[PDB]
Amino acid sequence: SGIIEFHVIGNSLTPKANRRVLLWLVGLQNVFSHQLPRMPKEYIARLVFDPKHKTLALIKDGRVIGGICFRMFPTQGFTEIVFCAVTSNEQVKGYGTHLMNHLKEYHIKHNILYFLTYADEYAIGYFKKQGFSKDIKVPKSRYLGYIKDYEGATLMECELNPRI
Ligand SMILES: CCC(=O)SCCNC(=O)CCNC(=O)[C@H](O)C(C)(C)COP(=O)(O)OP(=O)(O)OC[C@H]1O[C@@H](n2cnc3c(N)ncnc32)[C@H](O)[C@@H]1OP(=O)(O)O
Repeated sequence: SGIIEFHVIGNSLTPKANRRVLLWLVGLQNVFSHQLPRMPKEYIARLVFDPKHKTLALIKDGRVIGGICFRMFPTQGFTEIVFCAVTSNEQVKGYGTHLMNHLKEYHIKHNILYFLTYADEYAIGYFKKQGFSKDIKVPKSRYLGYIKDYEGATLMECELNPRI
Protein backbone atom coordinates (compact mmCIF):
# COMPACT_ATOMS: atom_id res chain seq x y z
CA SER A 1 0.00 0.00 0.00
CA GLY A 2 2.42 2.67 1.28
CA ILE A 3 -0.30 5.31 1.71
CA ILE A 4 -2.73 6.31 4.47
CA GLU A 5 -6.01 4.43 4.50
CA PHE A 6 -9.36 5.10 6.16
CA HIS A 7 -11.14 2.06 7.56
CA VAL A 8 -14.45 2.12 9.45
CA ILE A 9 -14.11 -0.80 11.83
CA GLY A 10 -15.46 -2.23 15.06
CA ASN A 11 -16.67 -5.33 16.86
CA SER A 12 -19.87 -6.62 15.29
CA LEU A 13 -20.38 -9.41 17.83
CA THR A 14 -17.01 -10.92 18.65
CA PRO A 15 -13.61 -9.56 17.86
CA LYS A 16 -12.00 -12.98 17.17
CA ALA A 17 -13.49 -13.40 13.68
CA ASN A 18 -11.22 -10.85 11.96
CA ARG A 19 -7.68 -10.74 13.43
CA ARG A 20 -6.56 -7.79 11.30
CA VAL A 21 -9.47 -5.71 12.61
CA LEU A 22 -8.81 -6.96 16.17
CA LEU A 23 -5.20 -5.81 15.88
CA TRP A 24 -6.34 -2.40 14.62
CA LEU A 25 -8.89 -2.10 17.46
CA VAL A 26 -6.15 -2.88 20.01
CA GLY A 27 -3.97 -0.32 18.19
CA LEU A 28 -6.79 2.23 18.51
CA GLN A 29 -7.39 1.40 22.14
CA ASN A 30 -3.70 2.05 22.75
CA VAL A 31 -3.62 5.32 20.74
CA PHE A 32 -6.78 6.59 22.49
CA SER A 33 -5.33 5.58 25.87
CA HIS A 34 -2.02 7.38 25.19
CA GLN A 35 -3.59 10.56 23.82
CA LEU A 36 -6.46 10.61 26.37
CA PRO A 37 -4.49 9.80 29.52
CA ARG A 38 -7.28 10.93 31.90
CA MET A 39 -9.74 8.36 30.46
CA PRO A 40 -9.50 4.98 32.21
CA LYS A 41 -7.98 2.30 29.93
CA GLU A 42 -10.76 -0.18 30.73
CA TYR A 43 -13.38 2.43 29.77
CA ILE A 44 -11.68 3.06 26.40
CA ALA A 45 -11.39 -0.71 25.84
CA ARG A 46 -15.08 -1.21 26.64
CA LEU A 47 -16.33 1.37 24.13
CA VAL A 48 -13.89 0.59 21.28
CA PHE A 49 -15.05 -3.06 21.42
CA ASP A 50 -18.75 -2.26 21.95
CA PRO A 51 -20.88 -3.48 18.97
CA LYS A 52 -22.89 -0.22 18.92
CA HIS A 53 -19.68 1.82 18.51
CA LYS A 54 -17.68 2.17 15.29
CA THR A 55 -14.24 3.67 14.81
CA LEU A 56 -12.98 5.47 11.73
CA ALA A 57 -9.33 4.37 11.78
CA LEU A 58 -6.43 6.07 10.04
CA ILE A 59 -3.90 3.38 9.11
CA LYS A 60 -0.36 3.94 7.80
CA ASP A 61 1.70 0.84 6.90
CA GLY A 62 -0.71 -1.47 8.74
CA ARG A 63 -0.27 0.70 11.87
CA VAL A 64 -3.06 2.71 13.51
CA ILE A 65 -1.97 6.39 13.60
CA GLY A 66 -5.33 7.86 14.64
CA GLY A 67 -9.06 7.40 14.91
CA ILE A 68 -12.48 8.73 15.78
CA CYS A 69 -14.65 6.38 17.83
CA PHE A 70 -18.32 7.15 17.39
CA ARG A 71 -21.88 6.00 17.83
CA MET A 72 -24.57 6.63 15.23
CA PHE A 73 -28.13 7.37 16.38
CA PRO A 74 -30.00 7.39 13.06
CA THR A 75 -33.48 7.89 14.45
CA GLN A 76 -32.34 10.60 16.75
CA GLY A 77 -30.60 12.25 13.81
CA PHE A 78 -27.13 12.58 15.26
CA THR A 79 -23.85 10.82 15.89
CA GLU A 80 -21.94 10.88 19.16
CA ILE A 81 -18.21 11.50 18.84
CA VAL A 82 -16.75 9.42 21.69
CA PHE A 83 -12.95 9.50 21.28
CA CYS A 84 -10.82 11.54 18.90
CA ALA A 85 -7.02 11.20 18.66
CA VAL A 86 -4.00 11.25 16.41
CA THR A 87 -0.79 9.62 17.66
CA SER A 88 1.70 12.20 18.89
CA ASN A 89 4.39 11.93 16.34
CA GLU A 90 1.83 12.29 13.52
CA GLN A 91 0.07 15.30 14.94
CA VAL A 92 0.17 18.76 13.53
CA LYS A 93 0.28 17.57 9.93
CA GLY A 94 -3.42 17.89 9.05
CA TYR A 95 -4.51 14.35 10.01
CA GLY A 96 -6.90 15.35 12.82
CA THR A 97 -8.68 17.50 10.30
CA HIS A 98 -8.59 14.85 7.53
CA LEU A 99 -10.14 12.36 9.89
CA MET A 100 -13.02 14.66 10.79
CA ASN A 101 -13.63 15.58 7.12
CA HIS A 102 -13.79 11.90 6.22
CA LEU A 103 -16.21 11.28 9.07
CA LYS A 104 -18.39 14.14 7.82
CA GLU A 105 -18.46 12.69 4.28
CA TYR A 106 -19.40 9.25 5.68
CA HIS A 107 -22.29 10.74 7.69
CA ILE A 108 -23.59 12.83 4.82
CA LYS A 109 -23.83 9.56 2.89
CA HIS A 110 -25.85 8.07 5.78
CA ASN A 111 -28.01 11.19 6.12
CA ILE A 112 -26.86 12.08 9.64
CA LEU A 113 -26.04 15.79 9.72
CA TYR A 114 -25.30 16.35 13.44
CA PHE A 115 -22.36 15.46 15.67
CA LEU A 116 -22.45 15.77 19.41
CA THR A 117 -19.42 15.56 21.65
CA TYR A 118 -18.12 16.42 25.10
CA ALA A 119 -14.87 18.36 24.65
CA ASP A 120 -12.11 18.84 27.22
CA GLU A 121 -11.41 22.57 27.65
CA TYR A 122 -7.97 22.33 25.99
CA ALA A 123 -9.43 20.60 22.89
CA ILE A 124 -12.23 23.14 22.25
CA GLY A 125 -10.27 25.00 19.55
CA TYR A 126 -9.82 21.83 17.55
CA PHE A 127 -13.52 21.25 17.53
CA LYS A 128 -14.19 24.89 16.67
CA LYS A 129 -11.83 24.59 13.67
CA GLN A 130 -13.93 21.60 12.52
CA GLY A 131 -17.10 23.75 12.68
CA PHE A 132 -18.32 22.68 16.14
CA SER A 133 -20.09 25.16 18.41
CA LYS A 134 -21.05 25.44 22.07
CA ASP A 135 -24.51 26.47 20.82
CA ILE A 136 -26.51 23.24 20.76
CA LYS A 137 -29.44 22.91 18.33
CA VAL A 138 -30.23 19.24 19.02
CA PRO A 139 -32.97 19.37 21.68
CA LYS A 140 -31.90 18.07 25.11
CA SER A 141 -34.82 15.58 25.04
CA ARG A 142 -33.17 14.05 22.02
CA TYR A 143 -29.71 13.47 23.46
CA LEU A 144 -30.24 13.19 27.25
CA GLY A 145 -29.44 9.60 28.24
CA TYR A 146 -28.34 8.76 24.67
CA ILE A 147 -24.93 10.44 24.74
CA LYS A 148 -22.43 9.93 27.56
CA ASP A 149 -21.67 12.95 29.76
CA TYR A 150 -18.22 13.75 31.21
CA GLU A 151 -16.83 15.66 34.19
CA GLY A 152 -15.88 19.29 33.44
CA ALA A 153 -16.31 18.84 29.68
CA THR A 154 -18.17 21.18 27.31
CA LEU A 155 -20.97 19.84 25.09
CA MET A 156 -20.36 20.88 21.50
CA GLU A 157 -22.24 20.32 18.28
CA CYS A 158 -21.35 20.21 14.60
CA GLU A 159 -24.10 20.96 12.12
CA LEU A 160 -23.04 19.38 8.84
CA ASN A 161 -23.69 21.17 5.55
CA PRO A 162 -24.12 18.41 2.95
CA ARG A 163 -24.10 21.00 0.14
CA ILE A 164 -21.19 21.16 -2.35
C1 LIG B 1 -14.86 14.84 22.34
C2 LIG B 1 -14.06 13.56 22.48
C3 LIG B 1 -12.62 13.90 22.85
O1 LIG B 1 -11.74 13.10 22.55
S1 LIG B 1 -12.22 15.45 23.68
C4 LIG B 1 -10.46 15.66 23.41
C5 LIG B 1 -10.11 15.64 21.91
N1 LIG B 1 -9.05 14.68 21.68
C6 LIG B 1 -7.75 14.83 22.32
O2 LIG B 1 -7.54 15.77 23.05
C7 LIG B 1 -6.65 13.80 22.07
C8 LIG B 1 -5.27 14.49 22.13
N2 LIG B 1 -5.12 15.44 21.06
C9 LIG B 1 -4.95 14.99 19.71
O3 LIG B 1 -4.95 13.80 19.47
C10 LIG B 1 -4.77 16.01 18.60
O4 LIG B 1 -4.31 17.20 19.19
C11 LIG B 1 -6.07 16.29 17.80
C12 LIG B 1 -7.05 17.12 18.65
C13 LIG B 1 -6.75 14.99 17.36
C14 LIG B 1 -5.69 17.09 16.54
O5 LIG B 1 -4.86 16.25 15.73
P1 LIG B 1 -3.90 16.88 14.63
O6 LIG B 1 -3.45 15.75 13.72
O7 LIG B 1 -2.73 17.62 15.23
O8 LIG B 1 -4.85 17.86 13.80
P2 LIG B 1 -4.45 18.89 12.66
O9 LIG B 1 -3.04 18.67 12.14
O10 LIG B 1 -5.49 18.78 11.58
O11 LIG B 1 -4.48 20.36 13.25
C15 LIG B 1 -5.54 20.75 14.14
C16 LIG B 1 -6.01 22.07 13.68
O12 LIG B 1 -7.00 22.58 14.69
C17 LIG B 1 -6.28 23.76 15.29
N3 LIG B 1 -6.51 23.85 16.67
C18 LIG B 1 -7.07 24.92 17.20
N4 LIG B 1 -7.17 24.74 18.54
C19 LIG B 1 -6.62 23.42 18.83
C20 LIG B 1 -6.43 22.64 19.98
N5 LIG B 1 -6.83 23.11 21.25
N6 LIG B 1 -5.87 21.42 19.85
C21 LIG B 1 -5.49 20.94 18.66
N7 LIG B 1 -5.65 21.64 17.52
C22 LIG B 1 -6.20 22.88 17.56
C23 LIG B 1 -4.86 23.61 14.95
O13 LIG B 1 -4.16 24.88 15.00
C24 LIG B 1 -4.93 23.07 13.61
O14 LIG B 1 -5.33 24.10 12.66
P3 LIG B 1 -4.29 24.81 11.68
O15 LIG B 1 -3.60 23.77 10.85
O16 LIG B 1 -3.27 25.59 12.49
O17 LIG B 1 -5.09 25.79 10.84
